Amino acid sequence: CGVPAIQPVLSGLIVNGEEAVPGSWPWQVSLQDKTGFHFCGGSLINENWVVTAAHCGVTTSDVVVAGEFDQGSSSEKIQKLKIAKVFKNSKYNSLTINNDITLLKLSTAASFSQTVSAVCLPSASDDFAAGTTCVTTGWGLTRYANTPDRLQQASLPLLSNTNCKKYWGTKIKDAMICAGASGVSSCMGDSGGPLVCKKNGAWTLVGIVSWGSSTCSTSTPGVYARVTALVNWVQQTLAAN
Amino acid sequence: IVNGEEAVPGSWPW
Repeated sequence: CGVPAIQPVLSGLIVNGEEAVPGSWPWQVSLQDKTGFHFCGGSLINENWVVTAAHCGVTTSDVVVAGEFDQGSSSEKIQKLKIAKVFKNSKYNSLTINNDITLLKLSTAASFSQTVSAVCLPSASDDFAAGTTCVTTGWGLTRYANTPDRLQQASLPLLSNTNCKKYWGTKIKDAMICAGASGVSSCMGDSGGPLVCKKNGAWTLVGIVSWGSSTCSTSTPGVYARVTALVNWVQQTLAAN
Repeated sequence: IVNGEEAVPGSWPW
């Protein structure tokens, strides 16, 4: 988990981001409705499960697209995987967006390869410190059809919750982690996607793109669901199903 | 406030 067979080039080659090297963020998936409209992103955590944001409203009528979707060679190696069951975290708060996570169990396992693999999940006790340079990816809006522009990537730092509250105040809950405000930003269409940070060489899901500036301002930090706070629920769900 | 510092939706789900 957390190790692309095809290494990302972090300098690059989301607002103010860059195109990823094709196939370099394996776990990144596109959630699309039947008509084929990409509406949120997600991350493969193993061959049978995808983790995304609860506010995205995914249902079994939606499909998970894994692979080199729209990214550099575009329409390339891809797998459209239907969804068998949706597991929304019962602690989801539709008003504050707290505990923004949902698990998707596929009906058909994804076929792993050079271009499709899993992101690593952190342990609940893991410490991802303020200041750490992490990466966020997605096909989301590049300015507040959006056929996705080509998969983008952006390097950005984690913020401490107190530093995040200087911008966002009380909207910031324990289960949220902010990142950015550094010249780049996640944006609409990127929700459910990953915020990854390298721990001992493995890219680990520290956050799930959740919400932020309506404007996707590059000087306001984005808010992500804090996976460390939600991972125990993830483990229980997987063990139960 | 005063200028364009008043976005209404200042925040939104991404």
